Amino acid sequence: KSPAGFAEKYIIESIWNGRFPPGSILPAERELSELIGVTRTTLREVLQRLARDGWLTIQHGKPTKVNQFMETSGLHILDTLMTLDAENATSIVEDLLAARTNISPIFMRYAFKLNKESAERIMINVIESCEALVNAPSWDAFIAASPYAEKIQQHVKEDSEKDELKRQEILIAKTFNFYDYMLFQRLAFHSGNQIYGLIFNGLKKLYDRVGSYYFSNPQARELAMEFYRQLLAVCQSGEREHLPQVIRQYGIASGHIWNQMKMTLPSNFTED
Amino acid sequence: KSPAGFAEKYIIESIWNGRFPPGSILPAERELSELIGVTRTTLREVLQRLARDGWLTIQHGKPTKVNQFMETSGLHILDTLMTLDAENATSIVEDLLAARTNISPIFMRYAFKLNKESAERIMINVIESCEALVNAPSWDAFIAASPYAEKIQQHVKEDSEKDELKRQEILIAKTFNFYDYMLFQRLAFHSGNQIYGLIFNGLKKLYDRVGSYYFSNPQARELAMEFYRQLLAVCQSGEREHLPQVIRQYGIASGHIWNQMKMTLPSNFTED
DNA sequence: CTTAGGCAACTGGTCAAACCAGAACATAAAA
DNA sequence: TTTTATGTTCTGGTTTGACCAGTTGCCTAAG
Repeated sequence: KSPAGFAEKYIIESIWNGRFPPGSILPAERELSELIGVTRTTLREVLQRLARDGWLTIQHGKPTKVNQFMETSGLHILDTLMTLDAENATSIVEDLLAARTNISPIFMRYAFKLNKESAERIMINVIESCEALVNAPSWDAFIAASPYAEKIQQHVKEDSEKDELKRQEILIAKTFNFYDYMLFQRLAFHSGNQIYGLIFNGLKKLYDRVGSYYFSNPQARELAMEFYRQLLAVCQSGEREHLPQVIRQYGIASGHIWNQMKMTLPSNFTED
Repeated sequence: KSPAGFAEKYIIESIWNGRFPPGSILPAERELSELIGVTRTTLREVLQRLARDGWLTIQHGKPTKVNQFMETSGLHILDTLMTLDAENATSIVEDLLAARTNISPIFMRYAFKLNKESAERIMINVIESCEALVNAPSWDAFIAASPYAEKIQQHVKEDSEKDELKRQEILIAKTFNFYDYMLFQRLAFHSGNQIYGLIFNGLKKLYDRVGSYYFSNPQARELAMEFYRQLLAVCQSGEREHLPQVIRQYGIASGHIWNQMKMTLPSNFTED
């Protein structure tokens, strides 16, 4: 393990399980330095990071106070909570799915009127790039499929000669998730209101973690593409009356798919 | 000024104006230590903070790369953005008001269904605590008016002495804004969906920044209170039928109030 | 020639021991 | 009694310079 990383995981977990409870005071830096096993400097960088995340309140002369997170932290903790409160990973995702289903008719609305075929262009881009499905397993010769530092996978949970067919399935899940997130976020910025885009930016780690498993099911990918083409039809037609109906039918359908995939969660699902 | 602070504002401002442009590479840590005037360690703490905010991408061996913010950062940058290009601080606020007017019918509906009782009680708490108006201006001998650390103003102003009654005006603005934020955020958490609460937690600095001036107007404060009571009437009544009417009449009304008050902006407005 | 070693010259990360500065509280002297 | 100093010692902030560790690429030595 690495010093700073272990320090951060130690402090965060100690706050979660109740060793550094919210509302108390984090012990002096000099003491955590010998309590954890890291030098003071490194521990201070960790502390600055965590405080910037909203776990702590720091100001010199006064003792470091352990914040009441969920009241100080932002949309980012939802990912961390998944690996801290795995028992309730069930609920978190369905919040993520609910929120997106609730606010999507809001920003897509405006997006379809203000920047109509910036919307249509990125949507078409997504749909046609989502032909990783009607192709043989290495489609990474199209696209100008160079900028994919986001989809990278070192699978080495292995024993046999199937690390090259499992890996490509996970790669497919990851790519479809890549384009899904691209769709929702880029459409969320073209609403003329930044906040809807910043929301997706905040939830991105959770979004990708959920998508990389949800899109390991072809049954979901085909509904996703159908959803995309329906949205495209809406934006092109220009009548937005049908938009909410589209979004909540997709919501309930993908909802049932998730209810099926909820039972058998990978056990690399809730981790860092 | 203090080292870490000047290093951070220097870096963020340099990224903003184009000296460390998005897409470029941040100079080596050893080079900025001598370009800025801070020791390397401190500069590293600053870098860790900024990277956690999403301004940079760090990994050792490779050069620190300056992220394309607005694609990496979250809801927090809107506040900094207010103080980086004040010229369009005009637009930013109108986003903060728009989003809130859009998503308020979303969570307030669910909050009025799941936790009707906690909703109305925290609302009642807010409304009755908002009797700082019908009282002589230093009213924090009520409430158990002790937990008041957000609630601080030694701005020092002055030429001499009517400078205990504008303080009290700004303090009235600050406390009313405090309760406004309490209402929206706490109602956003009692919806059963954490994300709506995390959104407000993320925007808290911008919300406080705008509110501390918007609520220096008594006419804005009582429209706010009548709004609170209308919402209370909705939650108590149990039919959510034009909760949305209530919310957007308040939206447009507060809209016009904001539209006259934008003209004369205090100009400690866009600063940290 | 080409190619597979391995050597530097980058980069960020960790480490050490002092010291600087704000905040607090006990306590002494003044009110 | 209460209250204004006042200073020791709590806390976090900054300094220094040295070393440790991945990354990349140049440049040998082997194919």
